[PDB]
Amino acid sequence: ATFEIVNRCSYTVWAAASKGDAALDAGGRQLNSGESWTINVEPGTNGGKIWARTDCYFDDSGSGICKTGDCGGLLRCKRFGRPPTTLAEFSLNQYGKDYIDISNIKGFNVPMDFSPTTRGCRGVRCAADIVGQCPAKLKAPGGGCNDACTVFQTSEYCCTTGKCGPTEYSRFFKRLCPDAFSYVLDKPTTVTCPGSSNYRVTFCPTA
Repeated sequence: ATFEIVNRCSYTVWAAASKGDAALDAGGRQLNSGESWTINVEPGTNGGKIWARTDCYFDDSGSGICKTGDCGGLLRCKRFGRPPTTLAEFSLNQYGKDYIDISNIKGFNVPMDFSPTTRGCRGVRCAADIVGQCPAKLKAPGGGCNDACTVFQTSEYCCTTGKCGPTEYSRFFKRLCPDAFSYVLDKPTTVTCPGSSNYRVTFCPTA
């Protein structure tokens, strides 16, 4: 499957793509404002994620740091990124269908649209100004709006036992972005697409 990753933000981002134990395609790349990078993701990929990283520095070997979304200091991510990270999440070719969502469970750094470029389903978007509106206790000094699990490390926020409810913090993310997951047991906002759809992830889709 192809995923065109487009940076419509006014700032550079370093796109990242991983399934947690491996890179997807090259795993990461710089995208200056306006650039587009198309990756290929193997059919059947389960638990894939794409995200933006901000304010990164890499040396000539691809090693460095980002303030949001760092994946073990690599340009080419093999592993998921450090919160806060708005997440485009997908599982492809799962019993004949693809499944996509956006999640704020690991916080928010950059606004996002995640849409099919092929027939048969709708996109999802979280493009509100969550960083600007972030509750004071969730603001990341490093940049972005942390989720409450990251900040407070409680069973309730992290849904450790599987029985957690919404919270004042999850409700903030849900108010700003109804169409993204705000906590682990949120009412799902997953979209079912035809198996082997192709997609576009756009950072800063609006404004």
